[PDB]
Amino acid sequence: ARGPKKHLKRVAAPKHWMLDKLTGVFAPRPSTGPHKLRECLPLIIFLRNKLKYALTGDEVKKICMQRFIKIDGKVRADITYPAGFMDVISIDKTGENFRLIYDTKGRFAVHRITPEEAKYKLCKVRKIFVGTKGIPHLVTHDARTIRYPDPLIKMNDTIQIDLETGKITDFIKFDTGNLCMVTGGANLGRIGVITNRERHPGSFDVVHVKDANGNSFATRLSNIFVIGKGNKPWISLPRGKGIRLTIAEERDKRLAAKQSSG
Amino acid sequence: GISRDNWHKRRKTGGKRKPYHKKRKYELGRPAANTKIGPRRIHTVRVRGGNKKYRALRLDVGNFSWGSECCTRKTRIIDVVYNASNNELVRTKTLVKNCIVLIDSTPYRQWYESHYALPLGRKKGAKLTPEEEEILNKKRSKKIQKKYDERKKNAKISSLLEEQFQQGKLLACIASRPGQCGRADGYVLEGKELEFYLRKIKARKG
Amino acid sequence: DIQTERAYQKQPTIFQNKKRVLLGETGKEKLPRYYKNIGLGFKTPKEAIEGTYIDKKCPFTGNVSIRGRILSGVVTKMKMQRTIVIRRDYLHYIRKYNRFEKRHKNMSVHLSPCFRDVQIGDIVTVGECRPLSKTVRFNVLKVTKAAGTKK
RNA sequence: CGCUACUACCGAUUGGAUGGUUUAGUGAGGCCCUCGGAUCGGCCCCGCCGGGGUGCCCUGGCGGAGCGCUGA
RNA sequence: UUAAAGUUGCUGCAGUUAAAAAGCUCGUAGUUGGAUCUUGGGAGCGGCCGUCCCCUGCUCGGCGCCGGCCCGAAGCGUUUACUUUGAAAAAAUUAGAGUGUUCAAAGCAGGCCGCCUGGAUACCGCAGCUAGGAAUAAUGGAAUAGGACCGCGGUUCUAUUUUGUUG
RNA sequence: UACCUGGUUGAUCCUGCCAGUAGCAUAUGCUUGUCUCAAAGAUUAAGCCAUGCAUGUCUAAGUACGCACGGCCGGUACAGUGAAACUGCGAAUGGCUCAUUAAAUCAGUUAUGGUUCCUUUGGUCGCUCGACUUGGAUAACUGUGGUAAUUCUAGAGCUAAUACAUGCCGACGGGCGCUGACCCCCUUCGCGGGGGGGAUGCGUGCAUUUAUCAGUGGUGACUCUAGAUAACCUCGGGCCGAUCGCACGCCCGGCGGCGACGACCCAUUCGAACGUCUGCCCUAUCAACUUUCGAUGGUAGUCGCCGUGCCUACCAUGGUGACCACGGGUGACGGGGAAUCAGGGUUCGAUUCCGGAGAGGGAGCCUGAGAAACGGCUACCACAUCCAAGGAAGGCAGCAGGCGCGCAAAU
Repeated sequence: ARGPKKHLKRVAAPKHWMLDKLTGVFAPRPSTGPHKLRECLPLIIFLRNKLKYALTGDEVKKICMQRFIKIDGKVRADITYPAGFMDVISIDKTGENFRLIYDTKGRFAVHRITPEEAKYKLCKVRKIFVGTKGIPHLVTHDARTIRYPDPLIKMNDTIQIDLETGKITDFIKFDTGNLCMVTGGANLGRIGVITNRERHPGSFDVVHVKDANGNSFATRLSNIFVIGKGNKPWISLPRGKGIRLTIAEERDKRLAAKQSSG
Repeated sequence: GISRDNWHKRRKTGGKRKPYHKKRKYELGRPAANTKIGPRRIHTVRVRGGNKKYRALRLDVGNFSWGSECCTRKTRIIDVVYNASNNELVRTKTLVKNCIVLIDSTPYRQWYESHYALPLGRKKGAKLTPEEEEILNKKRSKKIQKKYDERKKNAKISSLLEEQFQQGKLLACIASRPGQCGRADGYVLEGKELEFYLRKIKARKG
Repeated sequence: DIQTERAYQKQPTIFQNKKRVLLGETGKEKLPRYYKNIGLGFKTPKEAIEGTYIDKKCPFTGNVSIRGRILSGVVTKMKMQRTIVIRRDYLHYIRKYNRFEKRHKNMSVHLSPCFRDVQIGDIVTVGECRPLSKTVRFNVLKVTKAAGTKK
């Protein structure tokens, strides 16, 4: 390869893009943006598979540049725009908004939210920088460079930004006893409380997260998103509240639903 | 077609390796600058990323430093006297990084009388004729004379630097690569540098 | 003992020609020494603090950083200057015949003159660096003596 | 030992041929440097006017450039 | 070309006579190496035992009190292989859960009268990173005491909180 | 389904091999009614190709005086559509093949604290103290020509820019540092000392480079970022907007809303590239190999986007090897995987997904962010097309197709 790739095969797509095999050779390669290729979700994939508003690749384009869809308060006219974690998407005419949260399994889930919760967005700070004339800077996980932050924002905190002004309203400090969830790996979408944080000099610093029912698991430092201060979550959690039901309880719940439905 | 690969040559065990792919474009090399002296010529070449690197072919002046009291002035290149790498590169007037040259002593001298108000150079038998510095000495107040007196209470330097100042040339070193940025910066040689490189010159020229 | 070659050897962090008030005695002629903590729980020795050697590839007094892997080995030969070769003996497993084989892969690491109390057979540990030569990639962090050598 | 067939082997012909390494010598083309200056522009004098300003400048050209400067 | 081939034999072949122990011995690299180091006890359940807890030391603090106690922690604790757990380890494919493509190879669909879903899981040899135990196998502590421990005795470089404001 | 059977003898028991038995994937032969999937010139030839096609592109926003069309009161400028052409972007993606390549490629695991990054996303874009819009050239077009011939082109006459260039006003009145004429207050009589105003002159920020000093925020760790001083700032030259469209306008000519394009720097996204640890088939009728034609390391440089014998000048004789180096062969691209399979294994993997290599084979290069590109260019040899014989034009291991080669593979 003499340059960057511009195509992407269907079976080379990530599994959480949640496609089929016998439809086409290629898959939608997203345009470059705030999020990585294997951690985002194209707008065409959502509008054509999840919401079922469109069936072909031209109907998605018509809806997309018809100026009907707004992305974090800004209208976007790219059908392969990368949408990732807590990307607030809004439809102005039928009055629906969706928040992208990983569910109990390894995928995205549709989650309708009220507009009052659609005005803000929780996002994770990545690194702290100092500008030219002594301006402190923040680099956010969706590449939002924010000037003049609060002095108590550290490396692995979570800030809440209003989508109309771009400023910080409130923040959550990285500490034990806070509600957390994991973004990537074998664990995905489980909601838990940070207990331990093991420090290894020169490598990945693993942590330990306990679920609300008695389960525990260990993830890396980069696989951390802090969502709450204590037990109350700052956003509306999806169905099941991220408990990671095992296969026996899942089978029992499906059998109970089948017996009750008839 | 000059390459910079690490597959034209033998391995650690001494066995030859067989090349499988030809010369690439990131693997590139260019001929040497051979930065001479004379009227200034500088060429630009486009490199990876679209940037430009200034190839200094000839140059006249340089921005050197004199660190005993931290002054920097633009100073003309006079002559190259020593090169630690090649003994041919003194016979051809070439400029490289960490090279040993002589530069003119005039602007540092003017800074020395204009700051410390002590005579520098000006060997005995010929005094200050054109009558400029004692004009600056006069029409001062008592506070300003007290400030100069407290400043020139300590006005001592190395004797070898003084002998270079009567000689009119200061032995200087280059701390910049002229084939990459296009300029010839650096700092003047002082202290143990002077005695070491003077020992090297007197050993080589003998 | 120092300044052997055709160029001056210096540490380009400090300034060795600071102008004192007197330039005589009682406060001069003790040059500062540049050193840093390499991290990873390792402690810098006194020989890198009060020494007089000059290097550019020393992990303590130099311009090289420590990151990546931490390995170990046994010193085999000290013939080429300022760098040594160590031997790593490891066991390889075969799935078919459920029995091990020992293998050795000797490779060259860098020895600064800070550790000059090194004989053949001393156990050393190394840390990964940027390539300092054609075949040299590692810097020795500490030295451990072998059995015997009570003198 | 006598007869038929076959397989490789030794071997004169220092047979024929296809690939590679290489002594020495030649070496097209491109690239870098030093030169080279065909050709093309701009300002000051001669010639005509219409001048406000109170015989002099702003306004338009060719023939010699005066091979003067300078740029590609 | 694979199984049958226990006719390639690590599991798992043969060497007196059927094919096969070098004429004999020493010997380097390789492979393999004896015994020996903490046993035994207590609070109790089912009625002596198959499941429960106990037999590494030190500079700062929150679960509680009246300069005095416990809990925790910035930071260190002889190293290996082996063993169990954890991270990450692309998809398709291999097992495998769901689903009347009329069955099956398939495929990821579909079912009720706008509503409800699924699109799991395991495996991924070895090597690198981690956390409970040291039975198994190999190294080392002191024998020229340059061995521990305890409080004393001499030689040096540097820290602002101070000898009435300031030098 | 963890399995056996016939053959040496007059007959018996054995070692042992031969032959049966089953699957698998290549070909061939005979035969053939329905329906659902599906490989297909890879082995021998990485051998050669006629012909046709495969990479082009316009919105309410770069340039429109082609009546090629068309709206009118034409006369203060265009209703609008527009082939052509300039400008900008993409052709470096995709597709085909397995020739080279045996610690090389590749696989898992790390690092860039050792560097560049088109586009998108976010920030910066009156921080600098010093024109109510400038210049001349070329297209398209008109007219006139040569060669037998090409996606070949010269002289002549106009004309545009988000093409090539040259560049100001405002912000902008005072701040921060050196030099400072000088002025003022006092026990100390002045003298000596202590403390405040300072006109004038120079430099000012970001991007590059050198030199010195201190130690907002961070790492396990900087010669890290930020701060200060003194300068530099390349004529082939860093930025600080001489660009375009829609909807309408308030307040006495000034002043406003949403966009499109372009731009130094910074992070991010896509990555690429160089390195760390471990793991590759056979062969001793290959036992020593490399070594001033760099082999191993040190010093200082050149070049490169960066570290590094990558390369120069000087030093020491180093480095690998019976635990198989080196040398040779391969009917060797590597892996995810396929067949058979009680338990262990054996064989294959040219082939749809990932990474690498090449476009006859070596060599060199322009443009561009990204190419040593071949549906880009330049010379060599092998081969080969047309011709008025002077010259001109190319590389199907892309899609169809043809020849050769073949046991062997389609419109």
